Amino acid sequence: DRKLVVGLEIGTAKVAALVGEVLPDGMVNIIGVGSCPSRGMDKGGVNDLESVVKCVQRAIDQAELMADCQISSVYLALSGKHISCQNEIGMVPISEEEVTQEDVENVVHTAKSVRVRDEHRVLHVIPQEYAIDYQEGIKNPVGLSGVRMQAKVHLITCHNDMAKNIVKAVERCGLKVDQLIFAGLASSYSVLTEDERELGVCVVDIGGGTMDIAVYTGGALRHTKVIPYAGNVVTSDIAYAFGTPPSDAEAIKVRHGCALGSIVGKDESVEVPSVGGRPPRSLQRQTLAEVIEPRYTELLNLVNEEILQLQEKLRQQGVKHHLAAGIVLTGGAAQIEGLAACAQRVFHTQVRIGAPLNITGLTDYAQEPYYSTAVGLLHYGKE
Ligand SMILES: Nc1ncnc2c1ncn2[C@@H]1O[C@H](COP(=O)(O)OP(=O)(O)OP(=O)(O)O)[C@@H](O)[C@H]1O
Ligand SMILES: [Mg+2]
Ligand code: NI
Ligand code: NI
Ligand code: NI
Repeated sequence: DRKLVVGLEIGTAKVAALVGEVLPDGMVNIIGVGSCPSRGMDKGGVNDLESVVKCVQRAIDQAELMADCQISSVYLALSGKHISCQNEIGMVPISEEEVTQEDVENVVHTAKSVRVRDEHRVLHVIPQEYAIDYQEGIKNPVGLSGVRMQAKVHLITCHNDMAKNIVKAVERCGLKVDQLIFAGLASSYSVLTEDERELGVCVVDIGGGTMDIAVYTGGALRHTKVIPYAGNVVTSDIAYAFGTPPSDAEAIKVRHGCALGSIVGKDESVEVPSVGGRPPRSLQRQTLAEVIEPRYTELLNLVNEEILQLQEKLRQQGVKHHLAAGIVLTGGAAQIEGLAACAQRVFHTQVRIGAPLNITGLTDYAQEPYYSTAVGLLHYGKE
Protein backbone atom coordinates (compact mmCIF):
# COMPACT_ATOMS: atom_id res chain seq x y z
CA ASP A 1 0.00 0.00 0.00
CA ARG A 2 2.80 2.40 0.94
CA LYS A 3 6.04 1.83 -0.97
CA LEU A 4 7.03 5.35 -1.98
CA VAL A 5 9.17 6.47 -4.92
CA VAL A 6 11.34 9.60 -4.83
CA GLY A 7 12.62 11.53 -7.85
CA LEU A 8 15.51 13.98 -7.64
CA GLU A 9 16.75 16.38 -10.33
CA ILE A 10 19.74 18.66 -9.76
CA GLY A 11 18.90 21.16 -12.48
CA THR A 12 20.79 24.29 -13.48
CA ALA A 13 18.25 26.66 -11.89
CA LYS A 14 16.43 24.37 -9.44
CA VAL A 15 16.70 21.19 -7.38
CA ALA A 16 13.42 19.26 -7.44
CA ALA A 17 12.68 16.44 -5.00
CA LEU A 18 9.23 14.84 -5.16
CA VAL A 19 7.98 11.98 -2.98
CA GLY A 20 5.30 9.95 -4.73
CA GLU A 21 3.07 7.06 -3.66
CA VAL A 22 2.14 4.53 -6.34
CA LEU A 23 -1.56 3.59 -6.38
CA PRO A 24 -3.14 0.31 -7.57
CA ASP A 25 -4.32 1.78 -10.89
CA GLY A 26 -0.80 2.88 -11.88
CA MET A 27 -1.47 6.53 -11.00
CA VAL A 28 1.19 8.15 -8.80
CA ASN A 29 0.05 10.03 -5.68
CA ILE A 30 2.26 13.07 -5.02
CA ILE A 31 2.59 13.52 -1.25
CA GLY A 32 5.74 15.66 -1.00
CA VAL A 33 7.23 18.50 -3.05
CA GLY A 34 10.65 19.99 -2.29
CA SER A 35 12.52 22.66 -4.22
CA CYS A 36 15.67 24.77 -3.95
CA PRO A 37 17.20 27.31 -6.36
CA SER A 38 20.33 25.59 -7.63
CA ARG A 39 23.72 26.64 -6.27
CA GLY A 40 27.31 25.56 -6.76
CA MET A 41 26.99 24.48 -10.40
CA ASP A 42 28.06 26.24 -13.59
CA LYS A 43 27.87 25.62 -17.35
CA GLY A 44 29.83 22.39 -16.90
CA GLY A 45 28.85 20.47 -13.79
CA VAL A 46 29.63 20.74 -10.08
CA ASN A 47 32.11 23.46 -9.10
CA ASP A 48 31.47 23.21 -5.34
CA LEU A 49 30.39 19.88 -3.86
CA GLU A 50 29.47 21.30 -0.45
CA SER A 51 27.37 24.00 -2.12
CA VAL A 52 25.13 21.57 -4.03
CA VAL A 53 24.89 19.27 -1.00
CA LYS A 54 23.30 22.16 0.92
CA CYS A 55 20.73 22.76 -1.82
CA VAL A 56 20.04 19.05 -2.35
CA GLN A 57 19.44 18.52 1.37
CA ARG A 58 17.24 21.63 1.45
CA ALA A 59 14.93 20.17 -1.20
CA ILE A 60 15.00 16.77 0.52
CA ASP A 61 14.21 18.39 3.87
CA GLN A 62 11.23 20.19 2.33
CA ALA A 63 9.89 17.01 0.73
CA GLU A 64 10.52 14.94 3.87
CA LEU A 65 8.40 17.34 5.92
CA MET A 66 5.54 17.71 3.42
CA ALA A 67 4.97 13.94 3.22
CA ASP A 68 5.81 13.05 6.86
CA CYS A 69 8.23 10.35 5.77
CA GLN A 70 11.93 9.51 5.72
CA ILE A 71 13.64 9.51 2.31
CA SER A 72 16.33 6.85 1.94
CA SER A 73 16.70 6.34 -1.82
CA VAL A 74 16.09 8.38 -4.97
CA TYR A 75 15.96 8.13 -8.75
CA LEU A 76 18.50 10.66 -10.03
CA ALA A 77 17.82 12.45 -13.30
CA LEU A 78 20.90 12.55 -15.53
CA SER A 79 21.50 14.85 -18.49
CA GLY A 80 24.39 16.67 -20.13
CA LYS A 81 26.04 17.28 -23.49
CA HIS A 82 27.70 13.85 -23.57
CA ILE A 83 24.55 11.70 -23.74
CA SER A 84 24.29 9.68 -26.96
CA CYS A 85 22.07 6.98 -28.43
CA GLN A 86 22.43 3.84 -30.54
CA ASN A 87 20.01 1.64 -32.50
CA GLU A 88 20.89 -2.06 -32.56
CA ILE A 89 19.35 -5.37 -33.67
CA GLY A 90 19.48 -8.90 -32.23
CA MET A 91 18.35 -12.40 -33.14
CA VAL A 92 17.69 -15.58 -31.17
CA PRO A 93 15.91 -18.94 -31.87
CA ILE A 94 12.27 -19.38 -30.87
CA SER A 95 12.90 -22.74 -29.27
CA GLU A 96 9.81 -24.73 -28.24
CA GLU A 97 7.83 -23.03 -31.05
CA GLU A 98 6.43 -20.74 -28.32
CA VAL A 99 8.06 -17.50 -27.20
CA THR A 100 9.33 -17.69 -23.63
CA GLN A 101 10.05 -14.67 -21.46
CA GLU A 102 13.67 -15.85 -21.32
CA ASP A 103 13.84 -15.55 -25.12
CA VAL A 104 12.99 -11.84 -24.97
CA GLU A 105 15.69 -11.38 -22.33
CA ASN A 106 18.14 -13.30 -24.51
CA VAL A 107 17.35 -11.40 -27.71
CA VAL A 108 17.52 -8.01 -25.98
CA HIS A 109 20.90 -8.90 -24.47
CA THR A 110 21.98 -10.01 -27.95
CA ALA A 111 21.17 -6.65 -29.55
CA LYS A 112 22.85 -4.67 -26.75
CA SER A 113 26.06 -6.76 -26.93
CA VAL A 114 27.54 -4.51 -29.66
CA ARG A 115 30.86 -2.69 -29.23
CA VAL A 116 30.11 0.56 -27.42
CA ARG A 117 32.64 3.38 -27.89
CA ASP A 118 35.62 3.88 -25.58
CA GLU A 119 34.97 5.93 -22.39
CA HIS A 120 31.23 5.38 -23.01
CA ARG A 121 28.80 3.55 -20.72
CA VAL A 122 25.35 2.17 -21.52
CA LEU A 123 22.70 3.93 -19.44
CA HIS A 124 19.39 2.54 -20.75
CA VAL A 125 18.47 -0.56 -22.76
CA ILE A 126 15.01 0.14 -24.21
CA PRO A 127 13.52 -2.49 -26.55
CA GLN A 128 11.44 -0.91 -29.28
CA GLU A 129 10.09 -3.63 -31.60
CA TYR A 130 10.14 -7.38 -32.15
CA ALA A 131 9.75 -9.45 -35.31
CA ILE A 132 8.73 -13.12 -35.53
CA ASP A 133 8.95 -14.63 -39.04
CA TYR A 134 7.98 -11.79 -41.42
CA GLN A 135 5.63 -10.27 -38.80
CA GLU A 136 6.98 -6.97 -37.44
CA GLY A 137 5.71 -4.22 -35.16
CA ILE A 138 5.28 -6.61 -32.23
CA LYS A 139 5.51 -5.26 -28.67
CA ASN A 140 4.38 -8.18 -26.46
CA PRO A 141 5.69 -11.30 -28.25
CA VAL A 142 5.75 -13.82 -25.38
CA GLY A 143 3.48 -16.81 -25.92
CA LEU A 144 3.38 -16.48 -29.72
CA SER A 145 4.43 -19.02 -32.37
CA GLY A 146 7.50 -18.75 -34.57
CA VAL A 147 10.95 -20.03 -35.46
CA ARG A 148 13.27 -17.01 -35.59
CA MET A 149 12.88 -13.71 -33.72
CA GLN A 150 14.55 -10.35 -34.35
CA ALA A 151 14.56 -7.53 -31.80
CA LYS A 152 15.45 -3.84 -32.05
CA VAL A 153 16.64 -1.84 -29.03
CA HIS A 154 17.52 1.77 -28.25
CA LEU A 155 20.78 2.23 -26.34
CA ILE A 156 21.19 5.47 -24.38
CA THR A 157 24.83 5.97 -23.42
CA CYS A 158 26.72 8.40 -21.20
CA HIS A 159 30.28 8.76 -19.91
CA ASN A 160 31.82 6.86 -17.01
CA ASP A 161 32.41 10.06 -15.00
CA MET A 162 29.80 12.63 -16.11
CA ALA A 163 27.55 11.68 -13.17
CA LYS A 164 30.17 10.92 -10.49
CA ASN A 165 29.80 14.34 -8.86
CA ILE A 166 26.01 14.52 -8.50
CA VAL A 167 25.97 10.96 -7.15
CA LYS A 168 28.34 12.04 -4.36
CA ALA A 169 26.08 14.95 -3.36
CA VAL A 170 23.13 12.57 -3.03
CA GLU A 171 25.21 10.06 -1.08
CA ARG A 172 26.67 12.85 1.07
CA CYS A 173 23.07 13.50 2.16
CA GLY A 174 22.83 9.87 3.32
CA LEU A 175 20.82 8.68 0.32
CA LYS A 176 21.09 5.70 -2.02
CA VAL A 177 21.00 6.27 -5.78
CA ASP A 178 18.59 3.62 -7.05
CA GLN A 179 19.18 4.39 -10.74
CA LEU A 180 20.37 7.13 -13.08
CA ILE A 181 17.70 8.06 -15.63
CA PHE A 182 18.08 10.28 -18.69
CA ALA A 183 16.04 13.46 -18.22
CA GLY A 184 14.54 13.26 -21.71
CA LEU A 185 13.31 9.74 -21.00
CA ALA A 186 11.83 10.79 -17.65
CA SER A 187 10.24 13.86 -19.25
CA SER A 188 8.62 11.65 -21.90
CA TYR A 189 7.08 9.47 -19.17
CA SER A 190 5.25 12.49 -17.69
CA VAL A 191 3.78 14.49 -20.59
CA LEU A 192 3.38 11.88 -23.35
CA THR A 193 0.32 9.68 -23.80
CA GLU A 194 0.47 6.25 -25.39
CA ASP A 195 -1.91 7.67 -28.01
CA GLU A 196 0.70 10.30 -28.89
CA ARG A 197 3.47 7.68 -28.82
CA GLU A 198 1.75 5.47 -31.41
CA LEU A 199 0.76 8.42 -33.61
CA GLY A 200 4.34 9.73 -33.63
CA VAL A 201 5.50 12.49 -31.28
CA CYS A 202 8.61 14.31 -30.07
CA VAL A 203 8.95 15.75 -26.55
CA VAL A 204 11.39 18.58 -25.80
CA ASP A 205 12.25 19.60 -22.23
CA ILE A 206 13.61 23.16 -22.33
CA GLY A 207 15.32 23.72 -18.99
CA GLY A 208 17.87 26.32 -17.96
CA GLY A 209 20.94 24.67 -19.45
CA THR A 210 20.08 21.59 -21.52
CA MET A 211 17.47 20.58 -24.10
CA ASP A 212 16.45 16.94 -23.57
CA ILE A 213 14.81 15.41 -26.65
CA ALA A 214 12.96 12.13 -27.21
CA VAL A 215 11.14 11.06 -30.39
CA TYR A 216 8.52 8.30 -30.44
CA THR A 217 7.12 6.66 -33.58
CA GLY A 218 5.03 3.50 -33.67
CA GLY A 219 4.86 3.48 -29.88
CA ALA A 220 8.64 3.01 -29.77
CA LEU A 221 11.48 5.27 -28.66
CA ARG A 222 13.48 6.06 -31.80
CA HIS A 223 15.77 8.94 -30.82
CA THR A 224 17.20 10.72 -27.78
CA LYS A 225 19.44 13.79 -27.75
CA VAL A 226 20.67 16.57 -25.46
CA ILE A 227 21.30 20.09 -26.77
CA PRO A 228 23.16 22.26 -24.21
CA TYR A 229 21.45 25.57 -25.06
CA ALA A 230 18.33 26.46 -23.09
CA GLY A 231 16.80 29.19 -20.93
CA ASN A 232 20.10 30.67 -19.75
CA VAL A 233 21.08 31.52 -23.34
CA VAL A 234 17.87 33.53 -23.79
CA THR A 235 18.72 35.48 -20.63
CA SER A 236 22.28 36.24 -21.73
CA ASP A 237 20.85 37.58 -25.00
CA ILE A 238 18.73 40.05 -23.02
CA ALA A 239 21.60 41.07 -20.74
CA TYR A 240 23.80 41.55 -23.81
CA ALA A 241 21.26 43.44 -25.93
CA PHE A 242 20.22 46.02 -23.31
CA GLY A 243 23.41 46.03 -21.21
CA THR A 244 21.79 44.72 -18.03
CA PRO A 245 22.84 42.51 -15.11
CA PRO A 246 22.07 38.86 -15.90
CA SER A 247 19.87 38.62 -12.79
CA ASP A 248 17.54 41.38 -14.00
CA ALA A 249 17.51 40.05 -17.57
CA GLU A 250 16.13 36.82 -16.10
CA ALA A 251 13.54 38.83 -14.15
CA ILE A 252 12.30 40.89 -17.11
CA LYS A 253 12.18 37.71 -19.21
CA VAL A 254 9.97 35.72 -16.83
CA ARG A 255 7.60 38.60 -16.04
CA HIS A 256 7.48 40.38 -19.42
CA GLY A 257 9.02 37.99 -21.95
CA CYS A 258 7.32 36.63 -25.05
CA ALA A 259 8.66 34.40 -27.85
CA LEU A 260 6.26 36.02 -30.36
CA GLY A 261 6.74 39.70 -31.15
CA SER A 262 3.43 39.99 -33.04
CA ILE A 263 1.17 39.65 -29.98
CA VAL A 264 2.70 42.39 -27.79
CA GLY A 265 0.93 45.68 -27.19
CA LYS A 266 2.67 48.70 -28.65
CA ASP A 267 2.78 50.92 -25.55
CA GLU A 268 3.66 48.38 -22.85
CA SER A 269 7.08 49.30 -21.47
CA VAL A 270 9.24 47.93 -18.65
CA GLU A 271 12.11 49.59 -16.80
CA VAL A 272 15.51 47.92 -16.73
CA PRO A 273 18.49 48.50 -14.40
CA SER A 274 21.69 48.90 -16.42
CA VAL A 275 25.24 47.77 -15.67
CA GLY A 276 28.07 49.93 -14.37
CA GLY A 277 26.33 52.41 -12.08
CA ARG A 278 24.33 53.69 -15.06
CA PRO A 279 20.63 54.68 -15.05
CA PRO A 280 17.58 52.50 -15.71
CA ARG A 281 16.66 51.55 -19.27
CA SER A 282 13.02 51.97 -20.34
CA LEU A 283 12.62 49.60 -23.28
CA GLN A 284 9.35 48.25 -24.72
CA ARG A 285 7.72 44.85 -24.27
CA GLN A 286 7.45 44.36 -28.04
CA THR A 287 11.10 45.32 -28.54
CA LEU A 288 12.11 42.90 -25.79
CA ALA A 289 10.07 40.21 -27.56
CA GLU A 290 12.00 40.99 -30.76
CA VAL A 291 15.13 39.74 -28.96
CA ILE A 292 13.62 36.70 -27.23
CA GLU A 293 11.80 35.40 -30.34
CA PRO A 294 14.75 34.81 -32.73
CA ARG A 295 16.69 32.98 -30.02
CA TYR A 296 13.79 30.56 -29.54
CA THR A 297 13.52 29.85 -33.27
CA GLU A 298 17.26 29.19 -33.57
CA LEU A 299 17.11 26.79 -30.61
CA LEU A 300 14.02 24.94 -31.87
CA ASN A 301 15.56 24.79 -35.35
CA LEU A 302 18.43 22.80 -33.83
CA VAL A 303 15.79 20.29 -32.71
CA ASN A 304 13.83 20.48 -35.96
CA GLU A 305 16.74 19.50 -38.22
CA GLU A 306 17.54 16.54 -35.96
CA ILE A 307 13.96 15.30 -36.32
CA LEU A 308 14.28 15.78 -40.09
CA GLN A 309 17.64 14.00 -39.94
CA LEU A 310 15.86 11.20 -38.05
CA GLN A 311 12.80 10.91 -40.30
CA GLU A 312 14.88 10.39 -43.45
CA LYS A 313 16.82 7.74 -41.52
CA LEU A 314 13.63 5.99 -40.39
CA ARG A 315 11.84 6.46 -43.72
CA GLN A 316 14.52 4.58 -45.66
CA GLN A 317 14.34 1.57 -43.31
CA GLY A 318 10.56 1.25 -43.67
CA VAL A 319 9.91 2.39 -40.09
CA LYS A 320 7.11 4.79 -39.14
CA HIS A 321 8.64 8.22 -39.62
CA HIS A 322 5.86 10.85 -39.60
CA LEU A 323 5.12 12.77 -36.38
CA ALA A 324 1.34 13.06 -36.58
CA ALA A 325 0.89 13.84 -32.88
CA GLY A 326 3.23 16.83 -33.13
CA ILE A 327 5.61 18.37 -30.59
CA VAL A 328 5.17 18.60 -26.82
CA LEU A 329 7.26 21.40 -25.29
CA THR A 330 7.77 20.86 -21.56
CA GLY A 331 10.22 22.19 -18.99
CA GLY A 332 10.57 25.46 -17.15
CA ALA A 333 11.66 27.56 -20.13
CA ALA A 334 8.61 26.33 -22.08
CA GLN A 335 6.20 28.58 -20.14
CA ILE A 336 6.99 31.77 -22.07
CA GLU A 337 4.03 33.49 -23.69
CA GLY A 338 3.46 32.74 -27.36
CA LEU A 339 5.92 29.85 -27.48
CA ALA A 340 3.46 27.33 -28.95
CA ALA A 341 2.55 29.64 -31.83
CA CYS A 342 6.24 30.48 -32.27
CA ALA A 343 7.27 26.81 -32.26
CA GLN A 344 4.49 26.07 -34.76
CA ARG A 345 6.29 28.13 -37.41
CA VAL A 346 9.49 26.07 -37.00
CA PHE A 347 8.21 22.47 -37.01
CA HIS A 348 5.13 23.29 -39.17
CA THR A 349 3.08 20.79 -37.13
CA GLN A 350 0.91 21.03 -34.02
CA VAL A 351 2.68 22.01 -30.79
CA ARG A 352 1.44 21.98 -27.21
CA ILE A 353 2.89 22.81 -23.80
CA GLY A 354 2.95 19.61 -21.75
CA ALA A 355 2.46 19.06 -18.02
CA PRO A 356 2.86 15.83 -16.02
CA LEU A 357 0.00 13.36 -16.43
CA ASN A 358 -1.35 10.41 -14.43
CA ILE A 359 -0.76 11.99 -11.02
CA THR A 360 -3.06 12.86 -8.12
CA GLY A 361 -2.61 14.40 -4.68
CA LEU A 362 -0.47 17.53 -5.03
CA THR A 363 -1.01 18.18 -8.71
CA ASP A 364 -1.48 21.83 -7.70
CA TYR A 365 2.24 21.90 -6.87
CA ALA A 366 3.67 19.22 -9.19
CA GLN A 367 1.58 19.45 -12.38
CA GLU A 368 3.99 22.07 -13.76
CA PRO A 369 6.19 21.84 -16.87
CA TYR A 370 9.34 22.32 -14.77
CA TYR A 371 8.41 19.15 -12.85
CA SER A 372 7.94 16.79 -15.82
CA THR A 373 11.49 15.45 -15.53
CA ALA A 374 11.30 14.66 -11.82
CA VAL A 375 7.70 13.41 -11.95
CA GLY A 376 8.77 11.01 -14.70
CA LEU A 377 11.44 9.60 -12.39
CA LEU A 378 8.50 8.39 -10.30
CA HIS A 379 6.75 6.84 -13.31
CA TYR A 380 9.95 5.01 -14.30
CA GLY A 381 10.79 3.94 -10.76
CA LYS A 382 7.61 1.96 -10.08
CA GLU A 383 8.61 -0.62 -12.72
N1 LIG B 1 7.66 32.38 -17.57
C1 LIG B 1 8.86 32.06 -18.06
N2 LIG B 1 9.23 32.58 -19.25
C2 LIG B 1 10.43 32.27 -19.75
N3 LIG B 1 11.37 31.49 -19.23
C3 LIG B 1 10.99 30.99 -18.05
C4 LIG B 1 9.78 31.22 -17.40
N4 LIG B 1 9.73 30.54 -16.19
C5 LIG B 1 10.89 29.93 -16.14
N5 LIG B 1 11.70 30.15 -17.22
C6 LIG B 1 13.04 29.62 -17.45
O1 LIG B 1 13.06 28.27 -17.05
C7 LIG B 1 14.43 27.90 -16.81
C8 LIG B 1 14.49 26.88 -15.70
O2 LIG B 1 13.54 25.84 -15.99
P1 LIG B 1 13.58 24.45 -15.23
O3 LIG B 1 12.97 24.57 -13.89
O4 LIG B 1 12.97 23.39 -16.14
O5 LIG B 1 15.14 24.15 -15.13
P2 LIG B 1 16.06 22.98 -14.56
O6 LIG B 1 15.30 21.72 -14.39
O7 LIG B 1 16.75 23.52 -13.31
O8 LIG B 1 17.17 22.86 -15.70
P3 LIG B 1 17.73 21.79 -16.74
O9 LIG B 1 16.51 20.94 -17.12
O10 LIG B 1 18.36 22.48 -17.90
O11 LIG B 1 18.71 20.94 -15.93
C9 LIG B 1 15.20 29.20 -16.55
O12 LIG B 1 16.23 29.39 -17.51
C10 LIG B 1 14.13 30.30 -16.63
O13 LIG B 1 14.62 31.45 -17.32
MG1 LIG C 1 14.54 20.22 -16.03
NI1 NI D 1 31.04 10.80 -26.42
NI1 NI E 1 25.31 -13.14 -25.40
NI1 NI F 1 6.55 9.01 -45.55
